[PDB]
Amino acid sequence: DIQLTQSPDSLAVSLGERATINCKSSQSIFRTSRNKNLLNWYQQRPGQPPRLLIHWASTRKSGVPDRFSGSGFGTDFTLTITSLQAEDVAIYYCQQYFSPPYTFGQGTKLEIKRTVAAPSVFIFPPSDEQLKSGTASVVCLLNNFYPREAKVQWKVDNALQSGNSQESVTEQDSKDSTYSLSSTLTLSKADYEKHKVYACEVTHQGLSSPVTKSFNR
Amino acid sequence: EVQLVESGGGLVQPGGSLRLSCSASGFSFNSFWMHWVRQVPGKGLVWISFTNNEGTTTAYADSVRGRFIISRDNAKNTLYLEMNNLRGEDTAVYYCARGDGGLDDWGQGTLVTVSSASTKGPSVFPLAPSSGTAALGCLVKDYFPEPVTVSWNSGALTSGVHTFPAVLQSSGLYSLSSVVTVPSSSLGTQTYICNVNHKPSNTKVDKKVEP
Ligand SMILES: CC(=O)N[C@H]1[C@H](O[C@H](CO)[C@@H](O)[C@@H](O)COP(=O)(O)O)O[C@H](CO)[C@@H](O)[C@@H]1O
Repeated sequence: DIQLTQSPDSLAVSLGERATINCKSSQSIFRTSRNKNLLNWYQQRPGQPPRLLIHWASTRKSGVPDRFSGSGFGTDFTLTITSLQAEDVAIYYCQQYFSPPYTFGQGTKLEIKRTVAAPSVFIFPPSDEQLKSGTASVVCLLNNFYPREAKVQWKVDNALQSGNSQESVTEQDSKDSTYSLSSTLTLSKADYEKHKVYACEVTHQGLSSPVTKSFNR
Repeated sequence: EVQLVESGGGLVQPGGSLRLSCSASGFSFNSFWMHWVRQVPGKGLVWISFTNNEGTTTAYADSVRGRFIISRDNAKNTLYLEMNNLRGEDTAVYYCARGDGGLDDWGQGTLVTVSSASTKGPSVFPLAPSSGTAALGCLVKDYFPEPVTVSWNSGALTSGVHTFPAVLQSSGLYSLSSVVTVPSSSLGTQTYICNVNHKPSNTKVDKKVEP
């Protein structure tokens, strides 16, 4: 069936500038009898259902800002977003409404390029309630940084931990265009009690030099 | 308005069956095509099925044809998707959508988890305040299946709140954290409680976070 390929896969563009997102179909989706290209464009913000921006390739749905425009014909289409706003952060999809299965493109992730922001760093010791259960989770928080890139290091008594921590990062914030990251170090209570200095080391662009937040059992 | 509400999603055994419902309001239901679309969390939208106005024409994605059956009850303003012989690859959020010029309106979606793993409710642990500004939170550990929701002070605290996407652990159980930053001074004067809800296990917890 009809394949739709978007380019690029991910797009990083600056506030106030213009974003250009292509969709190519494996065959024409112009319906002659309607004189329409049957292509839809959607925006899907973090944690939301998709929102329809454009249908028939170039017709905006009411309520959608005129910053969003669709163009193209036949097998080649483009979504343009003028004067990017922080809230435009989202994954954008094209979809053909020409013949079932009404297939979607693979999506284009839009990242907002903003000024570099340093992460505020915090560490959290395990709770007594958890320790009672036999496990110790140590959490490091890097709050509101940009860009996404960061190395988070766990040092136990200054040793360098590998393969016993997990990270989760939020979606780019819809307002300040920053990310936050959580790192969790997980050890048994037994292993946890045999050490004193737990350290989370954070290196980032917005950091003059690495920052260490730590605690002593 | 237009309101669509999917229901019927949850944890189901591989090979088993489920039937999703989508309740429609705020428009002339029998006047529009209706669609089902799915999405593995973190991944793309995948078109699943549609039916024309009277349900006399339908179609299905290649990967579900012969396994799924879409239907609609116009008198009842309800769309259905019967899903049989479910596979791990069918795990996704399922959306119903009203067709017009495009798929113009979408429900919030319902999560279908196809797995032989047991339902397990989370433990909820405090992340003790770090102290200017202070950070505190809740670690929601060791649950299955997704999802969990978290709020703070019954939704009264929203500014500065970061609820991280869940991570699948080595044990095959999920874990997530919700944190929030607040003025270090308010630690002395303000009560902070994360409200956790893991509906799949009927687990609702309110955990006071204090120094
Ligand atoms: C691909 C597409 O646009 N599907 C729409 C359909 O459009 C059909 C295409 O077969 C056209 O025939 C349409 O131009 C006829 O409209 P109407 O029935 O006279 O109001 O109309 C339905 C609504 O009937 C909508 O739900 C549905 O999204």
